[PDB]
Amino acid sequence: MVNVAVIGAAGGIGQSLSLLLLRELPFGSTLSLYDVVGAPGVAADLSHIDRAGITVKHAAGKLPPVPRDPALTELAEGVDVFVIVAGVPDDLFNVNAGIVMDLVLTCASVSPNACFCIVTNPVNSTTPIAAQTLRKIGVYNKNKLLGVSLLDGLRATRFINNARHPLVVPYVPVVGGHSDVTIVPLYSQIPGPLPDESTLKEIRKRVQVAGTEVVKAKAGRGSATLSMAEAGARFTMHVVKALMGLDTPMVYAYVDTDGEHECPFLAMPVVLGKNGIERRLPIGPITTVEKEMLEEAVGVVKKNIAKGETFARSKL
Amino acid sequence: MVNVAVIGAAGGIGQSLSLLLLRELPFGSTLSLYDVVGAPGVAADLSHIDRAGITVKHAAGKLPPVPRDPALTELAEGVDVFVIVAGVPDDLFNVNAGIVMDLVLTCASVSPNACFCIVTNPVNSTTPIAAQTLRKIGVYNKNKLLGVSLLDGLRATRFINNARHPLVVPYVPVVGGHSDVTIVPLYSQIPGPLPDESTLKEIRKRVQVAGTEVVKAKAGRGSATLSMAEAGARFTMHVVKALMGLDTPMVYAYVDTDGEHECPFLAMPVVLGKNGIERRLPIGPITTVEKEMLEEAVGVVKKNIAKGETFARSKL
Amino acid sequence: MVNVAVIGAAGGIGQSLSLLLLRELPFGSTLSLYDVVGAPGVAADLSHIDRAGITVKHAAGKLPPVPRDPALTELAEGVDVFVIVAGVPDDLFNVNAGIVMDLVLTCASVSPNACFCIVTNPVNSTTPIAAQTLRKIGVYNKNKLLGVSLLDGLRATRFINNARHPLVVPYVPVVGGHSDVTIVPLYSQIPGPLPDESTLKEIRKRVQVAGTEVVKAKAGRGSATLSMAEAGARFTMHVVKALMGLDTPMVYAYVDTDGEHECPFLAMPVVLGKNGIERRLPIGPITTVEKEMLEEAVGVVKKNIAKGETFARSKL
Amino acid sequence: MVNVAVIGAAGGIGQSLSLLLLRELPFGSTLSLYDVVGAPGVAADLSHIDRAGITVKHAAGKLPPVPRDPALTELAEGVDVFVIVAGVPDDLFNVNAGIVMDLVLTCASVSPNACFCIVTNPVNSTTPIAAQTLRKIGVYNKNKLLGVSLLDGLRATRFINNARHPLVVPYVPVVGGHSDVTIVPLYSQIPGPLPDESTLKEIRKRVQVAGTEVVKAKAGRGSATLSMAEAGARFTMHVVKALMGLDTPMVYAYVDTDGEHECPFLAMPVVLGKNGIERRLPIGPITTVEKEMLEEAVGVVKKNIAKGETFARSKL
Amino acid sequence: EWVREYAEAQEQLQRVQNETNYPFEPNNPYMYHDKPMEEGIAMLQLANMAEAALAFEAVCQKEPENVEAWRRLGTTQAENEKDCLAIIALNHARMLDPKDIAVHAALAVSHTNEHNVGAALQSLRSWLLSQPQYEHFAAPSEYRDCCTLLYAAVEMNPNDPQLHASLGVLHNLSHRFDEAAKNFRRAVELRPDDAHMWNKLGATLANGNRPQEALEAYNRALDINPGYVRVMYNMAVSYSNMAQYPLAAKHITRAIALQAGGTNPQGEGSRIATRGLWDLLRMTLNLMDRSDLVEASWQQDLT
Amino acid sequence: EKRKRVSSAVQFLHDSRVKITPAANKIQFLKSKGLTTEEVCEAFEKAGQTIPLDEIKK
Repeated sequence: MVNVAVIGAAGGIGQSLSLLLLRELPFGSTLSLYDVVGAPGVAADLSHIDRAGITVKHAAGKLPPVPRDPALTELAEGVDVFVIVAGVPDDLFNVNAGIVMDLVLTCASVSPNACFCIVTNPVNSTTPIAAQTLRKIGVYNKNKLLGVSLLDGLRATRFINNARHPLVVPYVPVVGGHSDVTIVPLYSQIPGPLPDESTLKEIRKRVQVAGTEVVKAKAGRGSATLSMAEAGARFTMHVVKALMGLDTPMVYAYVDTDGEHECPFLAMPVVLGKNGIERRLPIGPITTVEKEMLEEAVGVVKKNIAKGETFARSKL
Repeated sequence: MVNVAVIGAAGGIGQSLSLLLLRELPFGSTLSLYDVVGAPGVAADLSHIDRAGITVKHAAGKLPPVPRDPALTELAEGVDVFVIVAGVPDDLFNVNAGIVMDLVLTCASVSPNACFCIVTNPVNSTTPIAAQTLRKIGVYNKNKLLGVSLLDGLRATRFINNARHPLVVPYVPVVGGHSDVTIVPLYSQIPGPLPDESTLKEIRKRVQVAGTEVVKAKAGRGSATLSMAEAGARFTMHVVKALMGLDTPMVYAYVDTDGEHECPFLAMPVVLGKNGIERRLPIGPITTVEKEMLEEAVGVVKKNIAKGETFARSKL
Repeated sequence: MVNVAVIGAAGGIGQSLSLLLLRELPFGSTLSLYDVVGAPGVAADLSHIDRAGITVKHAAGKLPPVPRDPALTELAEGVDVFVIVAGVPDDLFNVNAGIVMDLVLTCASVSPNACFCIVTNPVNSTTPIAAQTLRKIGVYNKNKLLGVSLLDGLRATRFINNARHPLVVPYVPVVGGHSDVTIVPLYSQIPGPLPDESTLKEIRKRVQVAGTEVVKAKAGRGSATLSMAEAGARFTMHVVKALMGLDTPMVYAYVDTDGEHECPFLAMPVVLGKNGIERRLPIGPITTVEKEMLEEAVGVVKKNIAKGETFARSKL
Repeated sequence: MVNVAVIGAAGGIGQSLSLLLLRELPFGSTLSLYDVVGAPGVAADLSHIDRAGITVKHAAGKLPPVPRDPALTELAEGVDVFVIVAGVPDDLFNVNAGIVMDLVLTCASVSPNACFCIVTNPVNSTTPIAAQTLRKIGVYNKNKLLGVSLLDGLRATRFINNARHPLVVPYVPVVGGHSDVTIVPLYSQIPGPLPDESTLKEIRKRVQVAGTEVVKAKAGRGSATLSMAEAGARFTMHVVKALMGLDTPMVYAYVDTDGEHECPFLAMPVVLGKNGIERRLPIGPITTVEKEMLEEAVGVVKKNIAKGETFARSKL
Repeated sequence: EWVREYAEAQEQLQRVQNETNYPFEPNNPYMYHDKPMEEGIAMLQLANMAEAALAFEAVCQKEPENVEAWRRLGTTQAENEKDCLAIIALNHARMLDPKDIAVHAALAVSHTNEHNVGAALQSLRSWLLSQPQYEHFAAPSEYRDCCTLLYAAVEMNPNDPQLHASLGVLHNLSHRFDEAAKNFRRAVELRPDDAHMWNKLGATLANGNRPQEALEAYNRALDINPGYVRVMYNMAVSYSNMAQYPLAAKHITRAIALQAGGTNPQGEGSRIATRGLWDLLRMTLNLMDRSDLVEASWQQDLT
Repeated sequence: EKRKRVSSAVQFLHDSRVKITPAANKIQFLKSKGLTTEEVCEAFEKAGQTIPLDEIKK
């Protein structure tokens, strides 16, 4: 049996993520839900679906947030995977960093052997904060902390398939980070002939900036909610199936480089199974333009990591 | 290829329904989205998913609603299925009646050969109104108008499977209507032994009262929106597969009884095909207790039909 | 990890069964093959297919069979399910009864906690022989011996779906035995209106006689071989998924009635679980014609059981 | 709908191929079977399966072989795809060539627009023969004649996967011809780190001598038949799906190069669509070792084309 | 009444064609001479093969139910390249009376060129069982059931070569090419001076992939007598797979041109038989990058 | 003399009992009567059923 817990299940991302995760989880598994407001309502109506072999649990926190909430302490016993999607919709960084710290501290104090998947933004700065918190507790494991950066691959695949038609590829490698100039799509590594460099330039720029055109489409009133939910659900299913012994997939994730690279954290290919990360793989051959892009990407990612650790250090 | 249009795609149910429908539709289909507010952002969000072979279209209406909207007139050309899921979140009927009438009148004047699936809540009263609206134009086809009531069957299956575990059944037949006293599940028609009659009465009451269970948990702030999205998507996929010639499924829906019952509209089993409804089936043998409940259900649904047809005529 | 061994893999039925089983087995499972002649060739053939996560093993016996083959005592270690499908193409009974009991005696002395699925042709008489053999060594478990009867249900479903159209049903209950006059389909227990009794009893007769139809078509040069492979593969997959904890299916099989029927062995519905049979279900309501058929079937099933037990008692 | 015909369905490969095709074909399609001996028995056996929406048809050939058999002239009406798999169980070429000429002549005269898939060995020589036969009657279409070479791709993928485990790729490109020295696996075009050259060339050598490995294990009494059936069914499903508009896949097949390579026939990547081949793709970059291997292979492939296109029999 | 004799001659054509649908060719010049057989038997030796067939054909108008006429017609029409048009004549020769061993051998050969194994073995068996001294896995019956009675017919009467010819034909149809050659070799040892077996020796070597052997046999055959277009066709086939296409085409054309040397060359209906030979011209002449010539190959008038 | 042959040929060709048959048969018949190529032309011409001289000859 696997027990999967969604933290922040009543939000805009969380509702769709829970709905998608309920439909795909294997027979005999459990789903745990938590939030500070609205958890009972979402847990009531997901429990009316006729899917057999699945158990649904829930907990609710005190509406004015309380650090180390006992309700979350009781729900976190026996969990295998944690999905942290509790972000509030540098004030954003200040607000979200403390939430991530508190939630990881509460969850890792009762089930230290679980896997942590971090969806709340900005990933580049929040993954090092979770690492610092876990090291403070004394239960850090480099092979079980993951940052989810699969939406950029989805966008890159969509745009290149729209360009070359009919010629479909199932995925595109993406390396670097998960924000603007730090995203580097490697189109030279996909099968088949490619369009002119002048159009690949525009496609790459579109990939790096795609997050802003959805905000502009909504007239500044919101952001993407459905594509992030789908990316999170797919990555969670990869982790679950690998952990049950039913696969050994190869994925791209923002992880600890462990001396494989000069940058402490980077998005890179890995193969995981049965214990988390199994092997971390080299990036591979790249052209001159991609090398130039990756230089600047790494230069910025180092600063993001530094700021995250600077914030983390100040809290005892 | 098929073209499926979701009307009211930016609501609470519409967004989840569109998300599920994008992942399920066959290769080479089209998905159209319309709403008075928020459609462009929903369309932009969904267009970044890496699903190949599907095209996404959108149109936006006037912020203050305008009858016979010119944009909806242009989006309605070439559509094969209309999913009517617009509705304000007996004013709850008197407000939605005008919305349904206007939407159906606008859509049917452009493509009268499409199927119409009504998901707006007062199903027992809104399905007749659409029928009279289509009749006023001269394009009514009794085999191509369906009301969606699968959520009752989902709830009945879920509740029965929990009591007889590990004995599992895939579906439960439900007839009658779609509101409170008009819902009748037929547990005598499923295989395997059953619990005592004192437990079956409680289970039957739960199915009829389950709608108010979710509202109570939400403290009056809302209702069920993930379960309804699930039901609507699952029904629309049946319709699509039947139209394309890839199946002939047996379903329960709120349809027009073609002289086969004393009640003009009722929820009953049918078989779908390339032209809509291909055959209507009888309800079958039932117990004494189920017969005495069917009598009351029919009595109520007749009044509901009369109310629905009362001002569909002699107004607008 | 689950290990399933096919005994008699180089025969006409065994080869298609092994091919179908390789395609559907879960990730991370083993497939073991054994035969007196031709095992290494089939093992080499199947090893070249690109299925990932599957291991293939094989063993070969002496060209002139010998009791207690030392290769089968080696291949049999660590097996979870045995598929006994060996058997030469009343002398047929006299030879197959001697083959089956020796094969069972060799396998059960090494791994007594496995499941035994009997596919040898005269099931009604060979399933009791295995029970006596297991009793002699002293490791009989009545919840872990099954005789395969799915082919009758396949035929009964096919013929009725051909009669009624378009109106499809997924399965049909069949009870009694697995030979000619002992087959009893229960058409009164499926949904939907039925044809009139005159043609319904013709369909019932065809279901009982369908075995001799294929032999005539082959001009006496063989029998049905692909249909039995289909039935065996489907049943083995049910057993595997139930055993791994990924399901709890309901099936019809020739099993031991542990006191809830007068006949010691019969074909009846059951629920499968992690330890074999979890629950035994009653036959249920039936009409008068079906009652008359069942009453005649039972009398000859008991004589078949007595014949098999007399043979086993004489031999052991 | 589609109508698919298997020519030579009662052979060792043919009936396993038919069994696999029966359970994979889409709802609402026809399966046709032909052979000079044994077709009625195979057709009777397969029609007892409970597959809904599929109709099985057959024709029996003349017991003493006769050219332009009237039975095959009537079964060939309305067919969309022809799978030619008949063959003997330069002595082999001298007979398979004569079989293929007559089969294609009879089939192509009544349904000229069908697609032809050649499975009879040797494809290097029997594909040009079919091209010449179609040219003689004036109905040749270069976009609808395909030679099946998926088996060595399956072998290459299988052999590389269990050397790098855990590291799984779904496929491996193979170009050149379809026998021994003429097939070249391009391992430099798959993702991930790769073994050293001494190991990699041992792996490359094994792929092109794998046919002898199976026959040696069978003691010379037969060849591989299950792997060929698997490959043939998998290739046929791609063509069926592409014709209906439900996909547009990229595959490697032995086709006419249409002047894009100096060799008249070669194995190359192509994109399939609604009316045959839609796009022919270049081989792409390769290393020096692979370039030398391809230089060696093309010289033999040309000699095989010449042998195929100059076939003629001497009048005693 | 000048028309009176033309009328009856026209009737004789269709009155006999109905009972035997052999397409007797219109535009035949022997049909109004008095002794066509006597000159047809001479034309067969001194002059072109292709214009003795018309004389033997004209005999059948004046005289049905004459066995020699159909014997000769069916034999010579297959010494030319018209096999399909010879089978139906030998069948009528049999229908007249089944006892003639000179007809069964021509059936035994003419069916192997069309892969009619059943007819081939039927006629090959009856050939032997007609003589009064032979009294009483390809196929687990029907084949060795024949070869075993041939192996019962060689411990005696050891050296008549028309028997070794039957063994050669039997082994040819079962693809035993590497031992048919020696059977025909022994036959040729025992009677050297007829082309009709040199051709069959060469044809077996050609199929055994020894095309460098076959040409000598064909140059024996085309030296014992010219006009034997079968061996010219076989020479073209042998050159084709020796890759000498520029020479193969010029053997093909002197086959095709010689087959039709008569004044007022052709009528109708028989041309379907020649349409099998042009395809070997097209198949070679569609190598060597010859454009704008395969179109005429599709109709007539050579090169 | 020859005029008898030519006139007989004409009255032969101008008859429905004979028209429908192929010309190639009628030429071969007429040749036997002492009518040469030249005179066959004379006959086809006078009947109004012209054929080229070389096509008769060839």
